[PDB]
Amino acid sequence: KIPLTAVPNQAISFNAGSSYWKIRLYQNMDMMNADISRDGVIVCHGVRCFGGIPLLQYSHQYRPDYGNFVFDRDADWTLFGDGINLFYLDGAEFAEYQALAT
Amino acid sequence: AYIGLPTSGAFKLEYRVGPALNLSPQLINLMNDRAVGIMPTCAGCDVKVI
Amino acid sequence: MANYNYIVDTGVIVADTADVLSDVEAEFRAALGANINLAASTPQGSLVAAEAIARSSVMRNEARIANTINPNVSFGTFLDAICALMGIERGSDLSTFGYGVQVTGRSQTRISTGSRVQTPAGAIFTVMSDVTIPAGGVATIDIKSQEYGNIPLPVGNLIIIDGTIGWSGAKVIASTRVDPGSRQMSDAELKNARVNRLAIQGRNSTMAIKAYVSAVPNVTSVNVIENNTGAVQVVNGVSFTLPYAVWVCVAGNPDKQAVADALWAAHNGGTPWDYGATNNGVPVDGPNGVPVRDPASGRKYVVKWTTPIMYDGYVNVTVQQGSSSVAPEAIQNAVVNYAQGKVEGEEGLVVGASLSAFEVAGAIAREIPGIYIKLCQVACVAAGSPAPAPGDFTSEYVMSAFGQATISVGNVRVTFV
Amino acid sequence: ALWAAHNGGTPWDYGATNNGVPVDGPNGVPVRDPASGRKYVVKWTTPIMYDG
Amino acid sequence: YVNVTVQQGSSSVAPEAIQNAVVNYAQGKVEGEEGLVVGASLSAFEVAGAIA
Amino acid sequence: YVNVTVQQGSSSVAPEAIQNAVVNYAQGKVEGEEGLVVGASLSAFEVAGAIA
Repeated sequence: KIPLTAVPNQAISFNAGSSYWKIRLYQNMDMMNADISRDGVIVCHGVRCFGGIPLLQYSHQYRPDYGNFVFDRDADWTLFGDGINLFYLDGAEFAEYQALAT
Repeated sequence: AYIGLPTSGAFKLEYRVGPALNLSPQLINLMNDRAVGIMPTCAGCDVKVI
Repeated sequence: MANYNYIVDTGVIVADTADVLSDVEAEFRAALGANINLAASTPQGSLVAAEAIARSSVMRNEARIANTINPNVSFGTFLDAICALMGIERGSDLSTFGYGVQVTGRSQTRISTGSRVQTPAGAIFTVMSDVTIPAGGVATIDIKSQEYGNIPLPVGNLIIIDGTIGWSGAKVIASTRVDPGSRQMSDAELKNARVNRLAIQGRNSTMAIKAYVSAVPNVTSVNVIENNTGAVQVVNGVSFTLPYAVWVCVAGNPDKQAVADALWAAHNGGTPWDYGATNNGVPVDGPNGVPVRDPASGRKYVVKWTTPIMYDGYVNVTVQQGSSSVAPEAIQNAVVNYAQGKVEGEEGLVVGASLSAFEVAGAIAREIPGIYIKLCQVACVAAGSPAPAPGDFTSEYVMSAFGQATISVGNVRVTFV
Repeated sequence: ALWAAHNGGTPWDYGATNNGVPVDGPNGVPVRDPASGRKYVVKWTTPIMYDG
Repeated sequence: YVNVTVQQGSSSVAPEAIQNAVVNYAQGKVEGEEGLVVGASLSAFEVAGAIA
Repeated sequence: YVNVTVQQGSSSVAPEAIQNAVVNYAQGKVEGEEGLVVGASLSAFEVAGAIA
């Protein structure tokens, strides 16, 4: 579970799952958007945030053995720290969750 | 109205078209062939349109 | 010059308005003079503001629609991606009714948009203004406020906004009842419709048959095999050249037609069903399973299946009580529960599944330890036959694919040697 | 993968003596099935390596 | 001396796992069966039934 | 006069499209191609590349 705060545009850095991540969250028109980067190399730009579906879409991105991120509900920067969270799942349990998805 | 009960033979398929659709025979002519691939199909089968 | 290539291989980069505003100010300073006044009041400052707003707005608008044919997006475009397969929208109705009941005074008018309430406190509004006959009964038209599939409890209503000398908004069964669609599928259960459709489409005939016929209620087990030749590979299916063989086992099959509907839901468009050479399982009905024509605007078809041949097996046990007390009927119940398959890890005596006294002894061992088992032997015989002789018991019994075994409480006999 | 993408009765076929070398002699024995049955048939070949 | 003839089962059970089953029953580490003591009636039913 | 034999494959294209493409190639709309200047022999391989 990643710490967040109530600001319309921020960036949090952390070292989780034996990898170094940098994430960005910013409001764009109606929905949120996210920028994800690993090891200093950008991964993807502007992934829309939705409740229950993972942020990293593509196999060459999320893992041979890395993790992935899911928002429990739709993002709203006035609610962070109260009812809306961002969680990190390492490879084994993330693959288990993809199995559970269908 | 009567229907073609048997369609005798495994892996043989056809289709039946009414007058209400008023579908042009040009479409029927072009939708038989496999070089376009615009029709459901299954292995072993040959498909007609009428 | 201050332009950026914010569209790259990775995606779209959305800047912050401080940066674009600085770039626009630089552009206008280069246009006019390096010592210009750019504030809110001055006209060129208003031009700067207009230009910055336009640029940031267009960039954000492009960025929002960057990646859309992925099934994550929403709000219309996602609806098109859905209806490329199947999907409906709108569905925002309200249960407008007819034939109300109004008992009021004489020759008086009920003003429109009167408020009507019913027992769990839901608000309903009348539609058309109407007068009252001197007898004291007329009909109105109702509608709610929220666009929901509301259900009215059949009770006399209550008055929220009161007209003059007019009371008792009451029910009637003669009222036409309209069930409204209420915004059923907004954004996320469309994804679940996609998931279900993809899962349905993924399977083959064997997987689809197994899951679909397992989906009917009270079913126990289903064994499906495919001849793949005009010979005998596992069972003598030589009726047709390339049939599919279906055996369905059940504890009674409360719904005969349900299994036929399930079989119809899984048909492969090029294969027959008829199987067996009068030696396999006896089908429920000879020529056809008399289906229902088609749930989706279709005609009448036929489909065939068969059920396994029932059997019943006798088990003997010789046992020493040991150093504790064990009830015999308890042991018999344990064996029967193992036979039904209620113990986790073992599927049970399903269609085409043999039985051996080693498995019964294992069931006893798991269910009740602290017991010494001398000998356990098993036998089988066709359904209804009298008790066979002592010589008919064997260590293991092999069973045909269309055969199914049954064990009863009094069938088992124990000996406390 | 091959057994999971077919559904017909007997679509498997070795071509002839004029074809790519079969990978296995009689069959390919796809042991397990979703129905738990012990069905065993898979037939496929490999190409002929030419040179241009 | 114990011998058994087993089918392939439902899971990939290694043949080395079944050996450790009967050794515990002889040593009496299972819950319910006392073990191999004086006058212990070595039986195939008490053993091969308890391995499951 | 140029004649070309082509298989449509899975995405058929207009004959008029091919003729217009080759014709406006003949003057060299594409980068690096000067066209049918005086004394410049034309080759079917070059038209194949233009199609390519």
